[PDB]
Amino acid sequence: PKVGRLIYTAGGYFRQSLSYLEAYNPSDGTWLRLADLQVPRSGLAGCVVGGLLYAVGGRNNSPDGNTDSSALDCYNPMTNQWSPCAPMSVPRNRIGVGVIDGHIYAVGGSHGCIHHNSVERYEPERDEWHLVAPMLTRRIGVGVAVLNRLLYAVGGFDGTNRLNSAECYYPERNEWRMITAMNTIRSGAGVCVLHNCIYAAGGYDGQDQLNSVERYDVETETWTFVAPMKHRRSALGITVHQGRIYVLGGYDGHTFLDSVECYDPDTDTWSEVTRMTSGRSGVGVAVT
Repeated sequence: PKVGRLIYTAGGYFRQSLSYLEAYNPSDGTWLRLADLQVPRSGLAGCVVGGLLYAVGGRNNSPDGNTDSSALDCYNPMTNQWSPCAPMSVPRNRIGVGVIDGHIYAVGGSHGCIHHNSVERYEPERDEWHLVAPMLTRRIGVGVAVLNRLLYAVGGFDGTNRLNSAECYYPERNEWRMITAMNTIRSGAGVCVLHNCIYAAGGYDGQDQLNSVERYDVETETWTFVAPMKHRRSALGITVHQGRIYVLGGYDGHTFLDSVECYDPDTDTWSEVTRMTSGRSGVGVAVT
């Protein structure tokens, strides 16, 4: 059943880090502006747990300085209010996040020149972070998705090398394992899950911004290309709404995009469905 869920986009970057929170309704094509983040943020990740939107990590980059963020803030759509939560152990710009069993996992990212392999877990009921097992690889500009209580960390930059590698976290055992590498090197890709596949859309391969899209089928253990996006983009937002993938904004090597594209796996096609109210990259996105 279609019940009126919306795509939320928080923060982002255009000329400086942004404070915007806006919601898109794919049913009628409208955008609604909501309460601003208290502190501007770009390079953050968004997620939803128990009806609440969380904005995790990122950075505030502007003429008033460049500072990485360890912040966790939570937005309640029912009250249109933001609330601070406990901060992470370390700042994490260009972080990846995923949710397992009602907990938020914060993965990788950077603090100054430090490229984290560390991972930590937030428990909303206790408003507490706890360190878990680190990744095998340091990854900033990493993408994360969860399928059947396993968490995948995909691509990124380790401080020296830009990565086509990916790895999987097994939460009950608290361990990481490398999986099949992607066909393409990608930092700053959009990573999500749809059906039995983990998608990696766009990103930066060290030369160009990418419009290619590939997916890892967790059963057959292959990465296969699907149809490419209309626009090359890195530092895009990505999410899934009613069985389709949406990509929001990003940087194409020239412009900070307002384009939103939508992927239908049944026809293997992308279409432009709307424009954001202003172009931006480095947003956190989620659906509730």
